[PDB]
Amino acid sequence: TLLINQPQYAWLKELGLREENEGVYNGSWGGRGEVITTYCPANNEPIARVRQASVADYEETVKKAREAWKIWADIPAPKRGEIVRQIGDALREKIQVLGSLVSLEMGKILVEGVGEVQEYVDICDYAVGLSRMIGGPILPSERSGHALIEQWNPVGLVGIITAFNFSVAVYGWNNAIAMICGNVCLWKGAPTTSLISVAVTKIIAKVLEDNKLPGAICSLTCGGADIGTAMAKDERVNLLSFTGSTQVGKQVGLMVQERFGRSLLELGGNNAIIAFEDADLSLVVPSALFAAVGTAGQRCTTARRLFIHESIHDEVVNRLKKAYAQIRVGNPWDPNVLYGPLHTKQAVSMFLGAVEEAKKEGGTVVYGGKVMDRPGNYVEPTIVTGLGHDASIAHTETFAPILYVFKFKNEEEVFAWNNEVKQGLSSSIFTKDLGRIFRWLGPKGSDCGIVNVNIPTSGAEIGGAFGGEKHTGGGRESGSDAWKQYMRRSTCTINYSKDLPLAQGIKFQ
Amino acid sequence: TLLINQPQYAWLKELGLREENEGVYNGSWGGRGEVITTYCPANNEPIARVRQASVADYEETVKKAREAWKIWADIPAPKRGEIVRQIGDALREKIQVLGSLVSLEMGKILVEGVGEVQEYVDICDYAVGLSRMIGGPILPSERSGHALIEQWNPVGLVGIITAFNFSVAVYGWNNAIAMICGNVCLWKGAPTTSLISVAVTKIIAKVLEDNKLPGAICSLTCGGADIGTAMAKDERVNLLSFTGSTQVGKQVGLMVQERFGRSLLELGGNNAIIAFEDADLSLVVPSALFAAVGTAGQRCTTARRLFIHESIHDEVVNRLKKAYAQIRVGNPWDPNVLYGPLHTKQAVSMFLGAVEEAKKEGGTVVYGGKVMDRPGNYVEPTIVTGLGHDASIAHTETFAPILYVFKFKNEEEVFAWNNEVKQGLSSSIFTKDLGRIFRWLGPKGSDCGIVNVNIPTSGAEIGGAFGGEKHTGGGRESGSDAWKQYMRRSTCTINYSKDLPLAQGIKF
Amino acid sequence: TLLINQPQYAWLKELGLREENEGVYNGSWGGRGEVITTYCPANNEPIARVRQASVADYEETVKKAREAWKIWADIPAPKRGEIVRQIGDALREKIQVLGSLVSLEMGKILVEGVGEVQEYVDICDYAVGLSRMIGGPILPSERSGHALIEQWNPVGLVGIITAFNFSVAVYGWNNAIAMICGNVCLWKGAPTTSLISVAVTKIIAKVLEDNKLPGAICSLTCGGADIGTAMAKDERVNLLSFTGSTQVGKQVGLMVQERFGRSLLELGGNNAIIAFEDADLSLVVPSALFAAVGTAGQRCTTARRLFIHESIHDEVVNRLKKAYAQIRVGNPWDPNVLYGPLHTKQAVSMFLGAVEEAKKEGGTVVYGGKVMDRPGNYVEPTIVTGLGHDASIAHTETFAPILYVFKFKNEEEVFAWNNEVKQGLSSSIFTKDLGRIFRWLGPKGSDCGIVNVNIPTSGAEIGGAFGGEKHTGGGRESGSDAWKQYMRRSTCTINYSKDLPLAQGIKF
Amino acid sequence: TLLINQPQYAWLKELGLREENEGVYNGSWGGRGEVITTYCPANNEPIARVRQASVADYEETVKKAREAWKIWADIPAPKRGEIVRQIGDALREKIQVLGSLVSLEMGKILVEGVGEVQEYVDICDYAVGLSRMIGGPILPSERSGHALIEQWNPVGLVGIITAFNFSVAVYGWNNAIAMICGNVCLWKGAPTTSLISVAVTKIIAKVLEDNKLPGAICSLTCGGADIGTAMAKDERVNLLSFTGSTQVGKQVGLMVQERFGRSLLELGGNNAIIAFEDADLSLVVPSALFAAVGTAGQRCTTARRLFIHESIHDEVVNRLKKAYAQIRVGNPWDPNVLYGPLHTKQAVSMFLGAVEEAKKEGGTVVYGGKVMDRPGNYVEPTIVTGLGHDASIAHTETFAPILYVFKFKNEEEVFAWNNEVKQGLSSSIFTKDLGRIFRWLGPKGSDCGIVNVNIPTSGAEIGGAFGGEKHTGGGRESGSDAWKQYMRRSTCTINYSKDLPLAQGIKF
Ligand SMILES: N[C@@H](CCCC(=O)O)C(=O)O
Repeated sequence: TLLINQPQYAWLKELGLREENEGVYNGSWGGRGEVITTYCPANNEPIARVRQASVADYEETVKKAREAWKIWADIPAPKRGEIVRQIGDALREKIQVLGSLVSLEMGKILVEGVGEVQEYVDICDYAVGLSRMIGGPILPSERSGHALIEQWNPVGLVGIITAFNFSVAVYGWNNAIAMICGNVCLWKGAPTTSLISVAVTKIIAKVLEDNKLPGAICSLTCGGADIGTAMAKDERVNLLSFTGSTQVGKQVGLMVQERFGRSLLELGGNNAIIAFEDADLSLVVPSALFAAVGTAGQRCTTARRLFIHESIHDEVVNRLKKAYAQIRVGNPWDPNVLYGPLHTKQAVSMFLGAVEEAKKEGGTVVYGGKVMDRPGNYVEPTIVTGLGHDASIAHTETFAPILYVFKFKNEEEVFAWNNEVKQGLSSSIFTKDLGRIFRWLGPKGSDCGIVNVNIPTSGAEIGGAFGGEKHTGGGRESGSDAWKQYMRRSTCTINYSKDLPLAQGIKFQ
Repeated sequence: TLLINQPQYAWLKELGLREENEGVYNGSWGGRGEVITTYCPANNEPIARVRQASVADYEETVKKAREAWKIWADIPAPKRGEIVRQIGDALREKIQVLGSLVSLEMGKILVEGVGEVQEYVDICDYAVGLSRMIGGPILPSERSGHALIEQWNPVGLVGIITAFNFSVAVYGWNNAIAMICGNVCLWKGAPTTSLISVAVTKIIAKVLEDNKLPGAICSLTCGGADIGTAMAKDERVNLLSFTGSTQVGKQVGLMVQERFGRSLLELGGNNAIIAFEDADLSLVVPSALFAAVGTAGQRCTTARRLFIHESIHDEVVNRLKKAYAQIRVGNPWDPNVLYGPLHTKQAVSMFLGAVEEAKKEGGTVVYGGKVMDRPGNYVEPTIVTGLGHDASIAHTETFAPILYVFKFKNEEEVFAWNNEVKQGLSSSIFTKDLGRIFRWLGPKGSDCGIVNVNIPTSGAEIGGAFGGEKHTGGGRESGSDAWKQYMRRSTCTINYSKDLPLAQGIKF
Repeated sequence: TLLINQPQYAWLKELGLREENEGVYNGSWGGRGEVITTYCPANNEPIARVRQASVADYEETVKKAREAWKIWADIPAPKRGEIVRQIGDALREKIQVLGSLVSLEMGKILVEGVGEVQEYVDICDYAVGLSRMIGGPILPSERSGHALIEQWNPVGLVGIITAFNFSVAVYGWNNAIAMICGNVCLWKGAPTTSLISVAVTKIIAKVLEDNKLPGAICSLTCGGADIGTAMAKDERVNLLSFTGSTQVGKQVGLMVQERFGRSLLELGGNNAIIAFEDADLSLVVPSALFAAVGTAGQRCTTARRLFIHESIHDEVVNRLKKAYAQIRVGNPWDPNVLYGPLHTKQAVSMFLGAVEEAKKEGGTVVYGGKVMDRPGNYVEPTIVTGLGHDASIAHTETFAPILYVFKFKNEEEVFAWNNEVKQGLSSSIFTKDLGRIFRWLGPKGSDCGIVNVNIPTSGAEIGGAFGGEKHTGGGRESGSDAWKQYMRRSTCTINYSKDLPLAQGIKF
Repeated sequence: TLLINQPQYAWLKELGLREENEGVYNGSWGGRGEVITTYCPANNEPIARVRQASVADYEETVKKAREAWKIWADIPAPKRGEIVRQIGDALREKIQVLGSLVSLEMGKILVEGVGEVQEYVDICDYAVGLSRMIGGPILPSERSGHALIEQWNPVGLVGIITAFNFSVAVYGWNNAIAMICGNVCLWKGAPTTSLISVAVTKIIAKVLEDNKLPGAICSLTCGGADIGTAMAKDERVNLLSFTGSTQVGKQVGLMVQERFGRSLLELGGNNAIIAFEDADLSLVVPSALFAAVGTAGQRCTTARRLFIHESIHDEVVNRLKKAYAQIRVGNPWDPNVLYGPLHTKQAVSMFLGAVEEAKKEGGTVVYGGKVMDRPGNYVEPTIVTGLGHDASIAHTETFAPILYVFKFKNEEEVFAWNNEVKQGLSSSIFTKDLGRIFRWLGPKGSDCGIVNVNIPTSGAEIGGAFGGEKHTGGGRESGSDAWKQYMRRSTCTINYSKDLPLAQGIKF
C-alpha cells in the first residue's frame, strides 16, 4: 500500500529510502519518538514512514553535535569549503531523483523541485569560494605599535528549522553557509516533508563519513513543535535559523531573546506587485501569473496583492483571467503540468475560509475560488477584485493561491499601500519611468528586503541576501555578507610594543 | 545652595545651563514632567534641576521626530555628513567645559571627562567620510538583462537609551552613525546625568537650527523607566539602541522583539585580564591598575577578574598593592586627580555589600575595602585574593572598584574561566607567546566581543565595532560596518530588458 | 606694474604672496632656478614672480622629503588623518581668497575657482574617515595554525605633477589620499599657475609646522619640463602621479616603467555627449552648454563631441545656439560672469587654428569662431556642425571651446563612435530608456572611466574614483579604493603553530 | 624513439597527445609554424612534437578571440563561473596524467606536478564563487535625485605569457580569473613546455565545446619570442599578463606602455629567509631546505638567500649540510624522490658559472657545487658561505639551486639587506618575537609582495593576491581583489530627476 513498495516508485530507493526510515542522524541513525507516515498531496496516498526524535534523541544529538564542533571548528575554512564542495557534487548526482521526491512528498511541479535542489547545489558552489574569503579587515590603530584586527569565529551550533514549502533550498542556504563558517548544524524540518529531510541528510551523511568526519556536524532530529520549541529554549543552540509562520516565529524570537540567544527569522510575506500606467503589459500579465500561481501560491514570496493603475486595471484583470484559464493542472511530476496541489488538507480549509472571508469583506471572485473536485489537495487559482487595500483579509497572509487586486491612481499612495502591511518580504513594480524606479529603491520607496523592478516577487538569486523586514523577522540568508549572521565578531587590539598609549589620548599617571 | 548658583561653578552657564533646565527637546524646548535635581557625587550637593518628559511630551516628540525624518531622509548622505562634521566642531569648541560637566555631575576624572567628549568628536570625523561610503555592492546577476543591487536605507527613528557611566560617548557613537545613515534620533539618558544630556542636546540643537533643519532630528526626552519602557514598546521607534544593565536589557530586548522592532543591546561586562608567566609584568601592573580603578571601576569594560599564573601571582598582587597605595584621590574635576567618587550613595553601600559577601565566601581583602573618610561617594579601590574563580560574588557585576584575583596553571583552563561567565564584553591576555595569542583570537579562545592582547580590557578606539556577546546582548556600535545596524538592507533586481518569460504553454 | 603691487589686488597678501616668491619648500623656503612671472589671462598683466627650483633645489628637496618619510610613516594613520583634517580647515578659512587667486592667475570664473578649492576641502573630509579604514582583509588560511593577512603600507615619496586647468583640486585629491596613506609628497605644478602652487603650499606648511612635523612631508619644487623629467626618472620617486597632456604622459609613463616605478596617469579627454530622441531637451541643452563652455572649455572633462539623434539635431543645435548667445562674458572675478578667458596667448592661436582646420575639413561654424576684440585671451565659444564623426580635427584634443556636433540614428553605431577615439575619460548619454541606460553601463557600452546619464561629462564628486581608460592613462584619484594606488600590498602568512615541516624521509 | 611511441608512456594519449601535435587552438586546431620537439630533462629523450603558430596563425587567432569575446562578455558572470567550475572538474579528473606530463616535460617531481595542477583546480573553485561577487559599490551621491555606481566590465582579450617552471598554475590563475571577469584568453607558453600547453588547452576546449561556446575564448598560440613580442605590441591584446624574466618583462612593460595597454608583470625573485637567534631551529632547517631545493631551485619564490644570526649561523649551516646530504635525487616520476633535474642544459651552465663566480668572489662551497654524473640536467644542490651580503653573484638571480648564506647581528641591517636587492617577490623571517614580527609586516619591514613569518618563501595559497614589488613588476594574480586588474572600472552617475544640481554646489 505504501508508494515506496510499488514498482513505479522504485526510484525512491535511489535515495536509500525504505519502508520505515530513521528520522534522527547524529553520526548514527535512530529515532525513539513517534513513527510518522508522510502522504503524497496529489493523491493522498502514503509514501513511507519516518521514526521521529524522542526527547532523549534530541538531547543526545545536541551533545554529539557540540562534541563534533570541537573537531570541525579546527578545520581551516577552505578545507571546510572542500567538504561543502563534495556536498554539492553529491546533490548534483541525485538532483533528478531528489527533485522527484520533492514533487512527490511536497507537491510542487518537477521543474521547481529540481530547481530547489539546484539552489542547494548553487549555494554550495558559492560557499566554496566564500570559504577562502570570510573574515574582517585589519584596521589602522590610532596607537603606535598596536594592531587592530576584526576577527570572525563560528557561533557553534546552528539550529535550522524549516517549513514545508522549501524543504531543501532553505536548509541548503543555511547549511552551506553555516558549515564554511565553522558551525555544526541541527535540522528539524516540517513533519510533512520528513522523507525529504532524511534523503538530504543521507546524502550529506555519506560525505561526512567518506571524509571520516563526525556525522553530527550535520545532525537531523525529525519532529514537530516540541522539538522546535526545545531548540528555541536551548542554550546550546547558539543560533536558531527559523523559517515558518510569523506567528510561530514571533514565539521563537522571544524564546531565543529570553536566553540571549541569536535568531535568524524568515517569516511571512504579503507581497505586492504594482503595475503603473506605462508598464509593459506583456511583462506584467505573465509575471503576475507565475508569481501568483507558481508553487500553487505557497512561496513566502508569492504575489498576493496586485495594485494596478486605474487606466489599465480592467485590461490587466481580463488578460489575467484569460491566462488563468489556460493553467494546466495535474500531478506535479507529469510533463506540461504547471500547477499542482496544496501541501495539506488543512491548507485547503484555510484557502476556503480566506475566499469566503474575502466575500464577506465585500470582495468579488472573478476567477476560481473553489476546491477542485479531484483526488488530492487541489484548489483553483483565485483572483479577487473590489476589496479595499486595507481589508483585513488582504492584510492577512494566507498560504494559498488567492490574488487580491486593487486600483490606484498615484505613485505616493500605492507606495504607502505596499508598505502598510505588517509583513515586509518582497515587492515589485512594473514601470518604464526612470525616476520612479530609483524612488522605489530609495528611502521613500519599498520597505521590503526584496525590491524588484519589472520582475515578479519571486525574483531572487543566491548572490544577494534573502530575507525581509518588519514581521518577516529581519534575518538574511544566502549571499552578500549574510554569512556574518553565522559567526561572532571580535574587535582585537594587539599591543606588540613596550609602551601602553591609551586611546583618545588619555594620560593616566 | 545649587552649585550652578555659586560663583565658583559659573562655568556651567557656558553650556547654556540654568537653575531649572528644560528636559525635552524636539525643535522646541519643554518638559511638563517630574522635576528632578541632580547632585555632585564628589560632595553630595545639588547642581541644578531638569524638568523631565511627561507622556504627552514623549508623544509629541516622537510625532515631531517622525515628521522631521521625512525631510532628513531626503538629504543626500554626504550633506548629512556635513551636519555631523559641524557637530564635531561644536563639541571640539566645548570639549574642556563639557568634560568638566561630565566630571561634576557623573564624577569621573577630568582626563576621562574630556576623553569621553573626544570619542564623540572622533566618531563625528569618522562618520563624515563614512557618509560618502555607506551602501552595498552592485552584484552580477545570473540573468541576462538584469541588474542586481544591494541598497541600504535608514530605518527611520533611532531611539537611544544610555546609562550614567558613559553619558556622552555612547550617545555620541549612536548619534553620529545613525545621523549620517539618514535616521532621526530620540535620546533618553540616565536621570542622574540629565544636565549632561541637556548640555549635549543644546550643542546639537544649535548646529541643527543654524542649518535651518528641524531640531527633532536629534530629539531628547529626559525621563526614567517609564520613558524607556515607552520607547521599547513604541512601534514608531524602529531601532532601539539600549545601553544599560543586563536585567533591563533583557526586558527591552523582549519588548522590542514582541513588536518585531529592532534592538541594539549593550549590556553588562564581567571582564577578565589574564597574565601568563611569560608576560611583561611592567605592562601587566599599570594595565591592571588603569583597567581596574579607572572611572572608579564604573565602566562596563572595567577589569573585574584578574587571572595570574601561579608562578607570578604573589609578585603581581604585591606589585599591584604598592601601585594602589600611590593613587591620588580627590575631586574629579581637579587636574592631576586620578581617582574620583562612585556615582551614588547606593553604590557605596553596594560596594561594602560586595566586600562583605566576598569575605563571607572566603576571600581576603589584601588592599582597601573601606569607605574613604571624606565628603562624597568615595571608596577605596579594592583587591580580593583567594576566591575560587566560580565564587558567586565574582560572577555578579558590581559597578564598584573591586578586583578579584585568581590563580591558574594552564592555558586551556583559564581560557575556559574567561568564558564561563554570563557576560561577554571585553577580555585581555598578557603574554609574549605567538601561538597563544592567535589561539586566544581563534575559535577556542576568547568568546567576548573585545579581545585584547597586552593592553587592558578598557579604552577601545572608535575605528572598530564595539560590543559584546552572550548576556552583553550582541549589539555593536561605532566602527567597522556597525552602521549596517542603523539601516535596512534591500536586495534589488532590475529587469531592464524587453524579454518576456516563457509562455510555458499559455497563449498571451 | 605688478598686479600684486596695486591696491585693488591687496587681497593677495592674505595668502602670503609678495612681489617675488620662493617656489621651493622642503621645511625651508628657497629657489635658485630662473625667476618666472605669471600673467593674469584676463588682461595679460603680470601678477607676481616665483623663484623656481634649481637642480640642487630638487636634489635637496627629495632628500629632505625622504628623511621626513621616516617620521611620517611611523605616525598612526588616524593621526595622519587629523593632520589632513586641519589642512581641510585651513583651506576652509581661505576658500574665498584662494578661489580668487585661481580666478586671477588661472582665469576660470569665481564660482568654479571657489568650487575647485571646495573639492580639496571635500576630499580632506573624506580622507579623515578613510584614515581609520585603509587596510586589507584577514583571510582564512587553508593551513592549520596559520594566519593570512593582507597588509598595506605607503610607497614612500609620491611625486605629484599637475597642469594649469585644475591647479588646486588635482593636487588636493592626490595630497589628502597620499598623506593618510603614509606618503610624503613632492609637487611640481604648471609654471603658469606658480602663485597658486606657492599659495596652496603655504597653507599646508603652516599646518605641518603648527603640528611640529617636518615640512618636507608636503614639498614643493616649482619648475618646468626639466623638473618633471627628473621626477619621472628618479628612483627616489616611488609613485609619480602625472596629470597633463597625453603626449607628455606617455613619455612619463615609459620613463617610470623603464625604472620599475609606479605611475598614475590622468591624461587627455575627448568626451562625448549623446542625446537620443527621447531625451529631456530641457536637460540636454543646459547640460551641453555647461560641459562645453564651462572653464572656457579647458577642462579635461569638457564636452568636445555632441552626438544628437537626427530627429532632434537641428532643434538642439538651434536651442543651444540661442543659449550660447546669452552667456555673460567678462572678468572671471566679476559677479554673474560665466565665461572668462583662455589660459594662455598660445591657446588662442590653437583655437584659431582648429577653427580653420574644422572649416577646412567641411564643418560649418554655426556660432563663434572669432577672437573677442577685448583685452585678455578671450575667444568666442564655438559650435561646429557637419563634420563626419571621424574627422581628424574632432579626434585631436584641443583645449579650446569648440563643440563638434554630429548626427546619428542607431544606438549601436553612436556607442561605437563614442568609443572610437584614443581617449577614454568621460562620457554621457541623455535618454529615458531604462534598457539603453544599463547597456550604456555594460560591457558593450561606454569604454570611458566616467560614464554618466542625464548629466554633463564634467563635474564628478569625490565619493567615486576619478580617471579614464585608453590613452587617458588608466589612473584613478579621489574616491572608492583609489587610495590603494598610493600603497604597496603585501600578502602575509604567519605560522604560529609549533608544527614542524613534513620530514619527507630526511632525519633532521 | 619518441617517448610517446613507447608503450610505457601510453598514458600520454589520455591527454589527447600524439606524435605530432597542433600548437594552435582558436576553436579549431592548427599550426603552420615551425615544428618543435620537446625533450625530457631527466634523460634528454624526445617526447613528442608540436606545430607552432605562424604569424598568420597568431593573426587569425586574435581575430577569432575578439569575435568570441562579443559572445563571452554577454554571458552573465555566474554562468561564466559555471564554465570555470566544469574546467576545474575536467582538470580534477585528469590530475594524475596531467601531473605526470608536467613532471615529464618540465622535470619537477610527481607530487609537485600534481600539486601544480591542484592550484588550477583550486583557483577554479574559488573563481566560481567570485563570479557571483565581482563588482563595485553603490555610493551615496551628494546630489539629490542622483545615483552613484561603480561598475566593472571586462577589458577584452587577456594575453597570457608564461614561463617553463609553473607551466600550469600560472596559466590557471590568470585564466580562471580573466574568464569569470568576462575576458577571452590567448596563451603563449614556453616552447620547452609546449605539450603541457596543448594538454591543458585540450582539456579546456572540450568543456567549451560541450557547452556550445566558441573555443577561441581560451585560445592558444605556441611559439617563441616573436609571438610574445607580437602580443606585447598588439593593441587588440587589452591586458598582457607576463610571467618570466625581469629582462624580458621590462621590455614587455615598455612595449605595452608605449601603446597604452595594460600589463601584469610577474618577474624574478631573489628571496631571503632570515633566521633570528630566537628562532625554532626545528622549523628553520626543514623550511630552508625545502624552500631552497624544492623544484631543483627553479621557483620564482625559491629561497636564494639565507640570513642567520651570528650566534646560530654555524649550527644552522651544519644542520643544513647534514640535511642536504639526504636529499633523494632521481627521475621526477620515481616514487619518493625529492629532487629532479634542471629544466635545460643551459640552466646547468648558468649554475656552474654561478658556483665558480661565487668561489672567485670569496665564497666557500660548503656543499654541492658540481654537476652530477648521470643522464639529464642534474646538479647538486649547493650552499655557499663566507660571502658578503652584497656580493654581485648574490644579487644576480640565477635560476638554479644555489643558497647563499650570510651572517647578521641586528634586526635593522638584516631587514635592510632583505630590501636591498632589485627584486621584491617573497621574504621570510623565523622568530618568536612579537614586536619584531609586526615590524617586519609594517612600513619599515620587508618590501616584498609576499611577507611570511615562520614559513618559507614559497607555498602561498590562492586566497591571497600573489606577486611582488620593485623589479618583480607589481602584478598580482589569483586571490583577494586581484580580479580588478582584468577589468575596467567605471564611475557612473545617473540623474533620474528633472533637476541638474552641479557638484561642489557650483551655481552656473
Ligand atoms: N571607550 C570606552 C567605552 C566604555 C563603554 C562602557 O563602559 O559602557 C571603553 O572602551 O572603555
